[PDB]
Amino acid sequence: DGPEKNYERTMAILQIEAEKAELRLKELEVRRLMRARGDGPWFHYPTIDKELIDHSPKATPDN
Amino acid sequence: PGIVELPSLEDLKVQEVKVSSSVLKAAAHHYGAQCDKPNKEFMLCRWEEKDPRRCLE
Repeated sequence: DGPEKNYERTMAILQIEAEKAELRLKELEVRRLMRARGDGPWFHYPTIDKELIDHSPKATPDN
Repeated sequence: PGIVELPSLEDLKVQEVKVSSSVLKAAAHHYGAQCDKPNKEFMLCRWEEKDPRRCLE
């Protein structure tokens, strides 16, 4: 292969690897925030479903 | 927390129905028919308000 093909093949390799590296650093930062704040789709630990509640008038009034 | 609001003893004073349960049981069917309106207003208040202080009148 000539130097030009290897040179520009290297640039294509570097671009992919640089893009993956930035995404890897971004994922770690995103995970740290989500786990700290709980405001994301990850680390979403379930709470009790409120459709289970019965809203009918009960046997007694105060409830 | 806040101070629980309570009505005064005078505000709670009413002439009671001082008859026994057998008297109430005997009259219950006619009493249910004749006094339905004020009774049902009271029960609607108690279930909507969920607070006895809000239904004393």
